[PDB]
Amino acid sequence: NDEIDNAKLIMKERRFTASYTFAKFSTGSMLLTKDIVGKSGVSIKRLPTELQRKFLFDDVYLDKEIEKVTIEARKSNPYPQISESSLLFKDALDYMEKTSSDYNLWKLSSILFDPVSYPYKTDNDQVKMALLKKERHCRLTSWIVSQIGPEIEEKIRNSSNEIEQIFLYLLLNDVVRASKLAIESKNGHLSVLISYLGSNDPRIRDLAELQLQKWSTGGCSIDKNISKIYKLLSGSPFEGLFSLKELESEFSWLCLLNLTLCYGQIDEYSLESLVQSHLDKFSLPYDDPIGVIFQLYAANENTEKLYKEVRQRTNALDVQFCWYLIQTLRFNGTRVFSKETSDEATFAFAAQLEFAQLHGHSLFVSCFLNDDKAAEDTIKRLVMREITLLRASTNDHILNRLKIPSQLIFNAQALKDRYEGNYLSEVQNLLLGSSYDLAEMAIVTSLGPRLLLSNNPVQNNELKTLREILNEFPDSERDKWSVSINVFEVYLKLVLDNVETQETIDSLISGMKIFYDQYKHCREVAACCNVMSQEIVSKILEKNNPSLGQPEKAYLR
Amino acid sequence: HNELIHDAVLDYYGKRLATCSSDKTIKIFEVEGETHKLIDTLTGHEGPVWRVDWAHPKFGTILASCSYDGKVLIWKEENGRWSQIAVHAVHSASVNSVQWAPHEYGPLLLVASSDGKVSVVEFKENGTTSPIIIDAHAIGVNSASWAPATSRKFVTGGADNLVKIWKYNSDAQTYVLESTLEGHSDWVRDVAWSPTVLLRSYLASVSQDRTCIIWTQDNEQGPWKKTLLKEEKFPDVLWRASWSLSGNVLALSGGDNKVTLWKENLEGKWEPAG
Repeated sequence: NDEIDNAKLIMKERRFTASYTFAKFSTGSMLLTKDIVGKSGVSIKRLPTELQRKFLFDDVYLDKEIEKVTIEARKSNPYPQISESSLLFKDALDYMEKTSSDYNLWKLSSILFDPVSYPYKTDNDQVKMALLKKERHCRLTSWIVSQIGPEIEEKIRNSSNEIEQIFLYLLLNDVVRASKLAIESKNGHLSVLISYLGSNDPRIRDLAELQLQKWSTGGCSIDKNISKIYKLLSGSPFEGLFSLKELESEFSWLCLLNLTLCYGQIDEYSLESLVQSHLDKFSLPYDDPIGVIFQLYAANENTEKLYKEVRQRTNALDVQFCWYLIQTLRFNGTRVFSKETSDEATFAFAAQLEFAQLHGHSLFVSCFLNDDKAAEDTIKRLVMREITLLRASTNDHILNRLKIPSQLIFNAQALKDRYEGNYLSEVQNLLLGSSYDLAEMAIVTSLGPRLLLSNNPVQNNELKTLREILNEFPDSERDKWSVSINVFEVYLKLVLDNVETQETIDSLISGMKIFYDQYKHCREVAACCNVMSQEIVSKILEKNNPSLGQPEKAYLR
Repeated sequence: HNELIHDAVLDYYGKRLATCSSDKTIKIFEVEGETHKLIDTLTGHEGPVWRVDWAHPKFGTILASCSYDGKVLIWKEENGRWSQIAVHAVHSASVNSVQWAPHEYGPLLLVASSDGKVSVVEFKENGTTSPIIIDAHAIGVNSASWAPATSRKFVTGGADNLVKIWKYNSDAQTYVLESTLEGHSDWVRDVAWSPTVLLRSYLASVSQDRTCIIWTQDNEQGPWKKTLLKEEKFPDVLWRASWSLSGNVLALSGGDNKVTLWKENLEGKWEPAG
């Protein structure tokens, strides 16, 4: 009761309230959100993962992304970077589910954001180059055609004009079938016209144009779909005298992209310019993810600007995906992209990978900071922070074997196992471990009252087999000895052989005096120097003041 | 039941949850799942013990904890049997913060109290606690914390509403007053410098008028842009907060027992994350 009002007036000096909460971050970046009922009085919360792809949880998919990458031994900093990302978007099409426009999204970038080429050389350069774009076009139009699959098949089933069915067959790219239905309407001359298609040529455009115009200055009544057949024939599906807006209220904008790439000339233009003229005509959403693929194939030329803007408008692509495009196509160079686009998307992606406790995969991503200090601090920090997450795989442990100096990660390891609660065997693993490359000062101060466990000849000669390593490795941090570790040269040759002082005894009383200073925090380590003294000078009549009273140095009396 | 906890920080390796409560004990629940196992009850302090802070290893781990009384007891393991090494008892009001430095700077313990003082409690192997006192505010300093962004500062936030960037000189092993920021009607409770691994640093000025003003810099020396997390008077006086090491999720605790995790999207403006 007394406690209640006490803590009230205390916490109103403090200007705290009687209900309080905190949650703070830790070594795997996770929360300790106080709730009041626990015996730790926290509920350790997972911070939500903003990246939840089911094929990150394969570590061989970490390894596929290392192999489509040329790893760069970098010369501003020793830590790994990437010289060349030729990263494929076909490396997740074997771990992904295969139904989803997540699969079609990632496939669309497999035709566009990774190359497509024709295998063997055709004789002229203009022809060679056209057959890369024609090969890319075979896959691409398959894609366009596949995805307008249901909407066209729905209207096949439904009641339709005869010429509305010929037009819809042609949308799924069927030519013979369309001719055969032309044949059935008793129209032979028409069926000739359906069997130009799949092909345009320049003379039929001028005749198709001349005939639509004959109609205008002609009488009344026309069919619309018949007018559509001549729009294909004019070579010009939208860029003729009529523009098709009857199929963006009934069909998609993708149903429009089929019309340019198949009857809006068949790659006598480049792809890139065709899809760009087709953005300008029809606004391809900034909100569909498969939409934005088209848009940054259209704006290949100066990608960076339109990419920043639409990354705010499409969040049904994940932060993985946004990062992937900058990586692949910046060391290929086809998309203008700064370094700092890659540096912002690296931080972001790596940071979500960390919230899933995928820090191996985080490491690999933070390597694609190709600003020099940025992959100094990030690589350093992420290894020194967590060790067991980076030995959780062998592929993890390869990324520390990579261009990282054993050295970093053993330095993380034994920094961790340096406590005071296990500390005899793991302060040995700074010296035995040798990433600190001599650091046995704290082994002096961890072998004070740990010669009080047993004295036997190779526990005696353990302090002359980690003290010969004093000189095998040159003086490094905390080091330069052979007064305080000329104690244990001659502690051996004292208690073995009765000695008339060889004057390394005279180094060792000084060394015990140095050792009294050092206690590095433990109960007694500055009175264990007495123990080791009063063990041994006492091999001449010599009494000297301790390292108290006279039996604390010598054991003569 | 556990009495009202006021901090429970974890190790640098993520093991020893230090629940320092209004029972005057820091209960070291060394974490193995839900077997947060009580390895020591740290009886010493004479009022409600508010903050813990662990040092990163280089010697062990040294827990430094602070309390109402004025005692920051320098807890260190001797084979897990924790005791004070020494006592830093210099502070005559309720001590706010305790907070260990990276070992780029040294083992420098940064202690502030709302008696006005901020001591750079420089530590040594001979088990001494060495204060380099400045008085940064005079209605009290309610936090002080370092600035290990890529450098070398501590920021103060206190009771006179000022937020003073103490940037480096080390002319004495205390830093000089670079600038002074202002924009609150009530006490800057917590100054949460971003411990990011990139050039940008932010500073969530978590306050008692409940304006969590994140002054957004785009660099070390950059502009102090008023782009508040919460741009209103959010319910109950806002308690302690930190920035993620990587991901920049402002874990803005309330006093309303919700922690508004509010990640960053690139424009220096803030959208939810739980």
